[PDB]
Amino acid sequence: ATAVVRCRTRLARRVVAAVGPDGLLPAPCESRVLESALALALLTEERAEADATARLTAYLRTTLRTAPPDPFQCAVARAVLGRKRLMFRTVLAALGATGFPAVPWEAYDTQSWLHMEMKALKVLAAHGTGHPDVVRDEDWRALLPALEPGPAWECNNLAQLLALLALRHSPRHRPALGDVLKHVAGRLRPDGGMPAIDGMTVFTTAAAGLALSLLPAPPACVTPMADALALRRNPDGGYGFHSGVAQSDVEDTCYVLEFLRRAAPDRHRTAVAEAEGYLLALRNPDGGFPTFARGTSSEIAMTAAAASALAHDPDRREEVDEAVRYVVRHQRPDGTFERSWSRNATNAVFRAVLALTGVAAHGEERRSRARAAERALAHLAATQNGDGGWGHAEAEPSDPISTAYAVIALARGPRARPGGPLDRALAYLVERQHPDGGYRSRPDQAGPRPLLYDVPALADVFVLLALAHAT
Ligand SMILES: CC(C)=CCC/C(C)=C\CC/C(C)=C\COP(=O)(O)OP(=O)(O)O
Ligand SMILES: [Mg+2]
Ligand SMILES: [Mg+2]
Repeated sequence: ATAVVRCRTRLARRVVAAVGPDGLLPAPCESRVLESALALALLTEERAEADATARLTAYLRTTLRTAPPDPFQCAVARAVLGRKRLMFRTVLAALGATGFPAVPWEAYDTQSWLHMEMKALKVLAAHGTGHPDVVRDEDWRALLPALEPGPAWECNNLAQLLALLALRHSPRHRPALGDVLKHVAGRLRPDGGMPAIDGMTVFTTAAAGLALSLLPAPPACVTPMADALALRRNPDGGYGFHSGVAQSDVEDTCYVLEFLRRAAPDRHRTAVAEAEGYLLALRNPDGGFPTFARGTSSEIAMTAAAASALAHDPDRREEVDEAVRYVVRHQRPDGTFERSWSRNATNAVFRAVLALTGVAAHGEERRSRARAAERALAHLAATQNGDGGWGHAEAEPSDPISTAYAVIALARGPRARPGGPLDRALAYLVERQHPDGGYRSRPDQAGPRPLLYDVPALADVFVLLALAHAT
């Protein structure tokens, strides 16, 4: 057929091959400078795990020299080798690089993940400013999961590392420190670094399952993939980003729900209904959806994702319509929406356009939604790079993941024409395919925002999702 279909075919073979017999696509996270630096600081202060601290030191020096991250992580690394503003400043102050914020202690009180990180930073600031008496027993109590053996609580190495840097100041918690330092030291990757998270296999398996389910003839492996996801659902009916993550989130749950609706709607009928229930219980009064917890602010990409995921059930048409109306209201004067968990402009455009064009609509609302979708697709056309791709921002060089999101959106516009934006984007993706069938991309996932972390398995998965939508 076409060079695009040949590309799609080679990539689908690669993704299918990567799925294991347990139904999961492995999705390890690369080493990250922030967690590596905090681990070095911790092990160094405790005079522990000499072999690991030397590997961490060499990892940080190499990375700073060859592939330096953002300026904040660079400053963290240099400090150890030699609300977000509150958190990041307090991290640097704990490492001796700047002064502690002169804020009331209540400034630190607040994710269950963010809550633990901010309590740990509160303790570090109390001790660092010479006021250890300020720390209350409820502050220490929040940190107790960091003393449990095994992988980090919620697969979150930042939260455990900060908690342990705080807890090593408390005499009544130190008996438990030795054992957990051994398992922290045991997490180093082959390059000597500490990954941000244990992995992202639930998110990655769900997105890949969805992409495979959009192919003309989905592979047999979608069934064990669907099985592997459904048996990992949390009690509230939602999904976390990796095995062992108790805090469900809207983004993971929408990808799982979208996948199960296509590949296993009867086999996994109860998980499907529980995932819809999870989303509906989170819905905010304004018709939007938060990321984790009701009462926190609606977000555009989460609202669009939930609109599309719920649209399958005609019984939910009223909540879907209110979510799409929310998307229309929040479009910016230049046709864009607003980032978040992705650091590129194209992620929220792709979610918004799918919501604006999937939910069938007629009359005035059809015209309102069509105008919004056109402005967003026009923003993509206006910002497309000369090589046919998109970057993280309008003046950034193209990358396959940012381009994949734009392709998914453009596949909802008018048909590709020779030399048009969608045609040129697909040619860009065809040209970036590696001999082994895969894609390498700058990562787009952030957390804590805006700090990037790198799960390389996602590049293949999102490019396949784009090619499955566009063909
Ligand atoms: C599934 C995925 C694509 C959605 C992104 C959110 C997801 C559930 C994981 C984020 C990664 C996290 C473990 C690192 C800290 O992020 P953080 O949540 O603490 O970041 P924040 O402080 O800015 O809120
Ligand atoms: Mg956080
Ligand atoms: Mg975190």
